[PDB]
Amino acid sequence: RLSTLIEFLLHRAYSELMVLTDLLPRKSDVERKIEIVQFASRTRQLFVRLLALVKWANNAGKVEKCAMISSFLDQQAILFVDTADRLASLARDALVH
Amino acid sequence: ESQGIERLHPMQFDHKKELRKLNMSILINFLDLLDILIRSPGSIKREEKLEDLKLLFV
Amino acid sequence: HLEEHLEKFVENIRQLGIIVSDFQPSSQAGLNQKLNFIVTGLQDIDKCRQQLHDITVPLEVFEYIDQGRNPQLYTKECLERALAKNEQVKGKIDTMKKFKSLLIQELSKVFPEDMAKYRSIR
Repeated sequence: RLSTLIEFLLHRAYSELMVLTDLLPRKSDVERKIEIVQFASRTRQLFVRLLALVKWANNAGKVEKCAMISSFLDQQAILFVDTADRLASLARDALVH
Repeated sequence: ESQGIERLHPMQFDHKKELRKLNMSILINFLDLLDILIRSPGSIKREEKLEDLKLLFV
Repeated sequence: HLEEHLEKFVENIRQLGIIVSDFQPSSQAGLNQKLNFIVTGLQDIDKCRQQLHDITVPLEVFEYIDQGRNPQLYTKECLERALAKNEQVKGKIDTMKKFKSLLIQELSKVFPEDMAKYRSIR
């Protein structure tokens, strides 16, 4: 990751703000209102990101438990697949003799 | 079967006795394979038993 | 779980500040710089928390976030995987039990030597 995307969005917003303030000496009241609306939209996006982070942290321990269970299940499935491959090789691949 | 490797069957070489021994070996191999599949795949004796059974059949 | 409460409080405070300063600010518009600094501080705090906790950040959450869908699909997939794993474990246990029972029955009906072998040596 979240830090990567957070820093990328922050750098993009900073570059946009710098490019918009470079020509600040020619901004009117309508331009100020448009900038305020853009800042409000950015704040709404940040609030939505914070709400998403909160919803993800509210189910983070369960997510970690499910990931550990999935890893254990993948290990068990790999062991079962190896056993099945050995049985198949012993029963239908080495019966030439 | 009595020369080259360990000789377990006696000089009788009875058809019924050999068939019962082969059936017991196959049952033991299947039981070991099932136990390995159920508990843990850390047992590789199943493939060795299957190769031994194939050599005995040959 | 204080990061979520802190983020919610920061968002509420930013919304209140925007609603209060929605008027005509004659001074320099420092609101954008203040929001950028607050976002940078929040990102740094979240990184510090994730490094102190050292949680296993998976790629599936990031993929589902970049895709633009809900985590309900991932939850259903994990539930189906857990159900399939439980069913496979139950099937393996039942197959092992049936194999043991059939071997014991065949030994008792044919040769007790194999039964004694499977019961003591195995």
